[PDB]
Amino acid sequence: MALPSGSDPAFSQPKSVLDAGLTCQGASPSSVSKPILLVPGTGTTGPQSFDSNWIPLSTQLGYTPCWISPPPFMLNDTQVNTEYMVNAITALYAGSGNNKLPVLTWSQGGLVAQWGLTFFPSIRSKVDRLMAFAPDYKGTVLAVSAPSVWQQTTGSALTTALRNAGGLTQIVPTTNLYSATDEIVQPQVSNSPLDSSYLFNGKNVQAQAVCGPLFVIDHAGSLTSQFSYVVGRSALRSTTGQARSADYGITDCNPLPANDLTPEQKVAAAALLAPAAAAIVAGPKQNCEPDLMPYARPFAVGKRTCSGIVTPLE
Repeated sequence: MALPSGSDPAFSQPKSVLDAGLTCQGASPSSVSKPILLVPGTGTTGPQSFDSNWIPLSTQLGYTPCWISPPPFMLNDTQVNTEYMVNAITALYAGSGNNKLPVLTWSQGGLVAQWGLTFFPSIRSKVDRLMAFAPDYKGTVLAVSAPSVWQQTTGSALTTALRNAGGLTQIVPTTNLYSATDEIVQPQVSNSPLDSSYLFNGKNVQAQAVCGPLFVIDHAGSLTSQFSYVVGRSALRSTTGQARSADYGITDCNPLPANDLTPEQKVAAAALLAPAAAAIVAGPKQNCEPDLMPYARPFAVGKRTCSGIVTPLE
């Protein structure tokens, strides 16, 4: 149960700017059948995260894939990245005739989704389910860095605020698929609430818990693998809004890119991380964590951000 209530916080960005960050495949968000919102990882645009995987895969499952691309490559303040997602849900809910829609994410995208659900009450009734691949709700433990990299560092003011506002418990029916061998997000090894991808009451699927302790998929493989596809398909189709254990097993433990992808898509899916690392190298960097927006500050009093130590808010 998330703590924030009442009106949504204001957006810092103009609506036209937020709208500009949203695209659907062969459709307008104003008029779309069975949309799915895809939220990308750090260092990528929507197409860079999903062209080689969930865009074609969700299409083949009968959805219209839509995505956001917060600039620059999800490297700015995670709070701003979230504005794009919240606006997108508002748009896609209305544009599909006031019908709930699923949200599917990679990496930071899951944190963004959960942040949005925690602090923007209006979208809680508009998101049908969340399917998060390698999310980093507790950040990661792995001299200037990107704004959103600060925020995704374990111990950050942002992850502190998410936790203290109730965001480590699922808000909509949620499936989290992740890997103990994740080379970007740790800790992920315990198959328990210690894991960064874990949400209380969520369907938390550590790949090694199903496939065995020596099964290996990395941060990108968590999104792209055939195993990941089978879990994702289950979560999307399920009447409970969560993946079901009966829908997948040891025979689905294929670590290679999803079977239904074209050879070209498979190659691109395998190389998913490279453009992200390049964007991070070349992107904005600073020596402090971005300030929390007013709505989040009450939940991280005592933490230090760029402007200083967060104090109680009247």
